[PDB]
Amino acid sequence: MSKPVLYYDDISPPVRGVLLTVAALGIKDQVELKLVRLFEREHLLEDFVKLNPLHAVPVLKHDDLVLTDSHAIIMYLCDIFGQDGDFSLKDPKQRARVHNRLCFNNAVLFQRESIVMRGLINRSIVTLEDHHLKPVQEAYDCLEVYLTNSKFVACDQLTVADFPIVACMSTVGMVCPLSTSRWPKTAAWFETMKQLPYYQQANQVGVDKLKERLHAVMK
Amino acid sequence: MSKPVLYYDDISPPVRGVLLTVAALGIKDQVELKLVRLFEREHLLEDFVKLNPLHAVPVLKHDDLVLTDSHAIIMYLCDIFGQDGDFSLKDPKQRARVHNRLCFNNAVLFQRESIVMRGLINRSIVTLEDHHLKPVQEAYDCLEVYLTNSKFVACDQLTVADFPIVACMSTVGMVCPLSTSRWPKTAAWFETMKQLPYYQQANQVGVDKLKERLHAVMK
Ligand SMILES: N[C@@H](CCC(=O)N[C@@H](CS)C(=O)NCC(=O)O)C(=O)O
Ligand SMILES: N[C@@H](CCC(=O)N[C@@H](CS)C(=O)NCC(=O)O)C(=O)O
Ligand SMILES: [Ca+2]
Ligand SMILES: [Ca+2]
Ligand SMILES: [Ca+2]
Ligand SMILES: [Ca+2]
Ligand SMILES: [Ca+2]
Ligand SMILES: [Ca+2]
Repeated sequence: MSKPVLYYDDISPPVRGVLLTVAALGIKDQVELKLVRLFEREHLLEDFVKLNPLHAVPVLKHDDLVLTDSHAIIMYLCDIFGQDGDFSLKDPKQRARVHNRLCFNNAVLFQRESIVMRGLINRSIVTLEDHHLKPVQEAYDCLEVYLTNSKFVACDQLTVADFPIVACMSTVGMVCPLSTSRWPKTAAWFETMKQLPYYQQANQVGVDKLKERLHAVMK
Repeated sequence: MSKPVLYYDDISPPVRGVLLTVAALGIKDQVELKLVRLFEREHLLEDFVKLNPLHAVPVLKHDDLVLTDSHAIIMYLCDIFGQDGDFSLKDPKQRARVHNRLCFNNAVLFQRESIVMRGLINRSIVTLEDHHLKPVQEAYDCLEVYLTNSKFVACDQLTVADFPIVACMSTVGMVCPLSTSRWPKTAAWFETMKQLPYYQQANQVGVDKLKERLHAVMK
């Protein structure tokens, strides 16, 4: 009927969490994309600020519904496209387990990694020291606990909560790489996620673009 | 049958978002409380760290389900206690609208206000300057847009998304008060929230405790 429109830039880990979800749900053909290029300041145009006063990506518009957080976009796409499949959130406890880990990404992992990555990119951080990376390492410690108790981040099956987290892990991993000695379950989970058939197009392309910008700033 | 247990300290805005939700849903007698006192470091005890490696409140345990983010706790309590009432999230678009504003609180308003409040309390900030408060004021600007387009934060009815946001607004308002000239819709919404019959017990008690600690540090 009516197709959701995803406003996006794939250098963003929040955006790539959604792109991974879209591919995993098999709904690439049901979700139209609209590029909003951050480095060219397209997120500050009047139309986009009216759509989202946070002037941030991703945004999903579906009819008159406007969602302005990747984690809300992901749960909504699950509800309307994934009810009868491997990513279903119909059961209340399963939905809460998944939402719990989405909150972990939004409020812990993404918050802490974004501080480091933005600071490096805007040159306010010119040398990474121990204090810069401790909050990220503490988030890795929590993730390692979760992946000791279940095979994937929210339960023993892959869920949509694995996607925002791997989008963040593949971003801050550029500056804070996983040690297999320190975080063995997280390192093995990360390698497993990288083997998903849609990982290259939905996540690695944007990671590669970010890595190029980081190398230039840091040289 | 089996009662959820809420691990809590009401000086915390995330906790008070849940306490407001519990009162609004009429389920105070269905949710057992377990005090975890932050100032006495009870959140660092081995049992609690095993329950939640983030060593933070609130936590909800319901049978074997352990939720470790106020926003996930609130949506879960809606699903299992509020399906047939004024706070229902059964409709997918309504659920997404509410979740969208929960994400705003968790990832924007709470993140920005907590930085300021924690910094004042640990004395790392000894004088509030313009740069300290600009991110909070930008969050107020977004809230004002939301409350121009709907009567409450997520739609024209009160929802559970109003509760985490008012818990934060009543905390950082101590140092960054709302101007009725700058944010008229937000100021009127805030006064309306303060008139809810459960606001005093569920939120003001904890705000009062925090205000006392702030005054002492800042004198
Ligand atoms: N919690 C939000 C975070 C969104 C966000 O911060 N997006 C960034 C890119 S990673 C952005 O568009 N920033 C633009 C700006 O800050 O002006 C989500 O998960 O969608
Ligand atoms: N996103 C979390 C935030 C929880 C949080 O940060 N709680 C604080 C109190 S406001 C805490 O318990 N901090 C203890 C610590 O940082 O060790 C939620 O909404 O539940
Ligand atoms: Ca198309
Ligand atoms: Ca161009
Ligand atoms: Ca225009
Ligand atoms: Ca009781
Ligand atoms: Ca005591
Ligand atoms: Ca013990």
